[PDB]
Amino acid sequence: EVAIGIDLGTTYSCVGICRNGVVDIIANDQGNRTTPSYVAFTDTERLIGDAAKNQASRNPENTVFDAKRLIGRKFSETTVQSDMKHWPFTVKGGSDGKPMIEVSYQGEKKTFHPEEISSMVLKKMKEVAETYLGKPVKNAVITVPAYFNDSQRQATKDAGAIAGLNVLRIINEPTAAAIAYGLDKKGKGEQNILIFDLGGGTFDVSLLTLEDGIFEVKATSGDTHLGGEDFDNKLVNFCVQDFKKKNGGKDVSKNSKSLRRLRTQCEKAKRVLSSSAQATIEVDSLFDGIDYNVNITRAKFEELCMDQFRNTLIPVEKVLKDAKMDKSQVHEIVLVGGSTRIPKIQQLIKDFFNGKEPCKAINPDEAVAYGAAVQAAILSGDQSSA
Ligand SMILES: Nc1ncnc2c1ncn2[C@@H]1O[C@H](COP(=O)(O)OP(N)(=O)O)[C@@H](O)[C@H]1O
Ligand SMILES: [Cl-]
Ligand SMILES: [Cl-]
Repeated sequence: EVAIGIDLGTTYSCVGICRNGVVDIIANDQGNRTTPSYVAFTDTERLIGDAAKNQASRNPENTVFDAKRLIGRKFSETTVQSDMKHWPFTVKGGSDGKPMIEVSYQGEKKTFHPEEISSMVLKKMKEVAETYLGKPVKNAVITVPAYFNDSQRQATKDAGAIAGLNVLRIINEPTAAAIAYGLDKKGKGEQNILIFDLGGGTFDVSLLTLEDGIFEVKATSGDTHLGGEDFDNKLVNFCVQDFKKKNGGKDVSKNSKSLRRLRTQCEKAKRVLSSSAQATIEVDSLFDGIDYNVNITRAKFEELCMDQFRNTLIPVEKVLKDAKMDKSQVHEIVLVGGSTRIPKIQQLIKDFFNGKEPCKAINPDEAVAYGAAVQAAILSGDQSSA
């Protein structure tokens, strides 16, 4: 009977439930409404979510993330060759051509397929919902990017089955975000919807059309390597150079642990800058026992990221061109992904659409799970959201 909606994200995952026409996004054990898509293996335990992300800098080799970049892919694919430079964990090709993620767990070498790693994240989201409901959950709707091919969709479904979920349906992330805002119901005539999704690792722009409760993905574009982690890297690179000028040319980038600790504080300051004009980046005993401290204004962060922020409009122009439509024909602009909280990004999109206010009432990192939860309730026979 009970069906949940799960956004299985590249960096963060989110679970929601739609009951009595309303959607609850469920907080995990730490009170977090989203959970890192991380799995770590130690000498004693298997950690998932917050606990896995929290010890990533201390156990880089055995902390797995980005399994969504590998799911349903052949190891020989050029995207795997390119992405693997970003991973401290080992990935090798099996005899069937499938990627095998290699870690040490309890002093033993273990290998996992990407869908096994994703099944552990899905199982954690299932348990987050179960703790909240006080009852077992079997049914789920899971979302995937619109560009996911048959192999990536099937492997995501398999990850659900391994997690103990009966996958009612795999639906597109941009469509789930549009469903969250009731744009399928409120719009009787044709509606052109632009989904602007900027997360932690990827940027997806999708142009949808909705005529008579039916959504069609007309055009998609974006950048699979543009997200919040790239804005954090702009702050990291600046701090590395700032440390050099302060401490006689000493180079923090030569120590990978120093970089990881600096990156963690850079991402925190970045979040603060979405609601304050300034933030402090502080790392005690960063490199060579030297303490590091710097103040970053929102203007300086905007300057370091200026080109990356402005270039988010290029895939917007591309989808409009592919769909053969003018920006004036877009009825709604939906902001999805945690990076859409950046004020400069919101301003750039608004100005591009000639002052049109984007739909951002739903927490942008929750809108996909929210829509998946609505769809899961509908597929279970509950018409209360409609
Ligand atoms: N307040 C905030 N301002 C700027 N960036 C923010 C933010 N809150 C979250 N983020 C960013 O959102 C990214 C994760 O977005 P999310 O939509 O949850 O993840 P995902 N798996 O879909 O990529 C991270 O880079 C994080 O720093
Ligand atoms: Cl339900
Ligand atoms: Cl409840």
